Amino acid sequence: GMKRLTYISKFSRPLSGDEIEAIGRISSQKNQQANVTGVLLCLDGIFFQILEGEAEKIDRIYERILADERHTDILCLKSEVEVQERMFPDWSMQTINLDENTDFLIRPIKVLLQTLTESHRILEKYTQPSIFKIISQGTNPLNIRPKAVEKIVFFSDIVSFSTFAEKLPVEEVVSVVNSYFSVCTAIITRQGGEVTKFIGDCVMAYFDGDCADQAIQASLDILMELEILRNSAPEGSPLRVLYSGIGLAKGKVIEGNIGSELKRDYTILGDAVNVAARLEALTRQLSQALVFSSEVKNSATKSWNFIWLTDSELKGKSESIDIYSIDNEMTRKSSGLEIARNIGHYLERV
Amino acid sequence: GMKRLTYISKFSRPLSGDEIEAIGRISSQKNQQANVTGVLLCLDGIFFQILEGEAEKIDRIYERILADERHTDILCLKSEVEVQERMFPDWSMQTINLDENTDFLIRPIKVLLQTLTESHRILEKYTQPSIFKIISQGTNPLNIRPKAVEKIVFFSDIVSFSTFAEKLPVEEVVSVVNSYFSVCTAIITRQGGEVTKFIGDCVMAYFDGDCADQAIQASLDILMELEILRNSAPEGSPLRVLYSGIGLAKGKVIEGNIGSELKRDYTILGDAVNVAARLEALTRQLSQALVFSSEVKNSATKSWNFIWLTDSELKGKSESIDIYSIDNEMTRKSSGLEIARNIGHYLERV
Ligand SMILES: [Ca+2]
Ligand SMILES: [Ca+2]
Ligand SMILES: [Ca+2]
Ligand SMILES: [Ca+2]
Repeated sequence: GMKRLTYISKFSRPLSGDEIEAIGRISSQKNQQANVTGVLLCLDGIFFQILEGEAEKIDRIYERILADERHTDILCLKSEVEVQERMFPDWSMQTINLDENTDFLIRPIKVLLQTLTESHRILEKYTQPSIFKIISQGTNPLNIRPKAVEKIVFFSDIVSFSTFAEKLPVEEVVSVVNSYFSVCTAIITRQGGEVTKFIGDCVMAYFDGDCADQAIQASLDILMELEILRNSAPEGSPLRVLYSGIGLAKGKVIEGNIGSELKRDYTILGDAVNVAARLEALTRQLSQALVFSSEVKNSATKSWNFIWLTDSELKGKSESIDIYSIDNEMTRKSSGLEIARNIGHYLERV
Repeated sequence: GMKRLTYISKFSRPLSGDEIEAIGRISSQKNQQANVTGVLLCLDGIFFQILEGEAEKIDRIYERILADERHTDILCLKSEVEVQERMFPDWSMQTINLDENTDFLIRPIKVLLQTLTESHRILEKYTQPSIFKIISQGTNPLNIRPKAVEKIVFFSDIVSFSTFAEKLPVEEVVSVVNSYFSVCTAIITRQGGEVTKFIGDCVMAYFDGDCADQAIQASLDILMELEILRNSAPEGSPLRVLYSGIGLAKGKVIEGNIGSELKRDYTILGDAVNVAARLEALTRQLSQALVFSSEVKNSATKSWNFIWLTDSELKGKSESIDIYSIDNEMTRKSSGLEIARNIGHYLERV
């Protein structure tokens, strides 16, 4: 089957018109040998490209394009499969430098192209990268049919977050929560999970149902990085009292086109509110930064140093489930209200 | 100051080239009298327009444009204020029909324009309309500086939602939650609130801190509409046992550029998880579909038929706060586990 990809990217360093022209001419030479066609346009440090050809050949080229150091922030806008005919059959690669174009009608089109692209980049920061993953795979996220899938669900939150808001100027609270969300998001993504939303100071994330080992490793890595962050912050920095609790459970999530037609999403976990609230109660109650359910513990395959802590209920059922953690130096902590009082005393004096 | 707006819209019915041409020529005549300039382009049932001129005159015209029946789904991509010079000084309105354009270089630009617009429309369904409101006001949402603002916070959820997932095929669960999210979102928006996110089956929304009357009215209207929905559904429909609980509180939210640089948002309510969980516990415990805190009750100005129900704690503080509802026929209900067992019995038999 024929495939056609459309993407936009950004110059990761200044490029001259001659340098853009050579990319186009060399792209033409290579695509001709691959029986691939398309068009490359540049405008004010933005690349736009459409590539079409045999799916296997398209992916090889796009893999190479992704790796090219000369541009960054590569976003696939559209991925067509089973394409019946080419849009650009005589263009192995046609290059159109819009900066140099001065045609009468193209001038307002350039302004609109630029504006649509900048707008699109704004929106990209405010949507989940999993919708773009669906898009890069050749499927409209609005067309996903409903599916029940078991996931590992990750909930973390900030210990005594209300103390920050009460004791610090608002710009500094934002700075702390951003440092927290950044640490969590980078590690979860590194470990193959995906952040689905922030609920206040709570980070909610999914791992595949068979990836409990990765969810546990992500949790430990987050705790390790927050300890390093606390230790290494400037004197008097609020980050010195940034602590997290983390809870893991398994949940039956539903994938689909979900929402209000006004607002949509790709996933729903029923009673996420209550699982998060119950996990937060356990991390506070147990003086344990990481807690997870029996289902998570027994889905893991690696030889984690598991420790049984208590029974709780997470789902609002009457089923009493075993709560576990990892026993290592990091999780071997003493208290509770002492943590709360410590944070407030410290933040009062900075 | 000069203002420049850029927007895209959709034909709400087929329009010929002659009809598009007349719009352009009449727009030119009117804009010349207003000392307004810009460009109008059409492509495959999409309008693009840039308008520039004196801010007061621009808004008058754009108000009229918004009301024009001949297009729909009008989205302002960019709003510039204090503009130093015009982009289109000699174009009172220049009209560019791209469907009819066959120029060699414009052909791939049209495909890219179309693809960027369709992509942008996808992303629009998966972002909050409050980011577009920020954009239409002339401010980059990534540039908002941190602010603490008191809001009325709305949390609703679906009674016994886990029973739906357990008893119905997944496509039918999605259908029910979508019907629920649609009812909530339309009424909250009608009442001047905004939905900020779905947390599982929980709808989270904000009203301005002085709009408690609107939040209460929205809650009552939702309950009224769900009763009508239950009564009027087809025989054996799952919607017959769709019930909601609703909780209102006041919260100190923080507006700003918040998130992970990967993922961003414009607002954070610390401990939203716990306020939602505690409000849900109260609607279950009180057999009352609507509960709200003393702060909400005393922020209201209208003469609601308030009834005191109980004390609870919502914030995780030690402060015991009065919980109120509205005493009318709709909220005068009997039970608890009876509601849970009813839903399951009904859904088992359809
Ligand atoms: Ca918290
Ligand atoms: Ca047990
Ligand atoms: Ca619920
Ligand atoms: Ca009391």
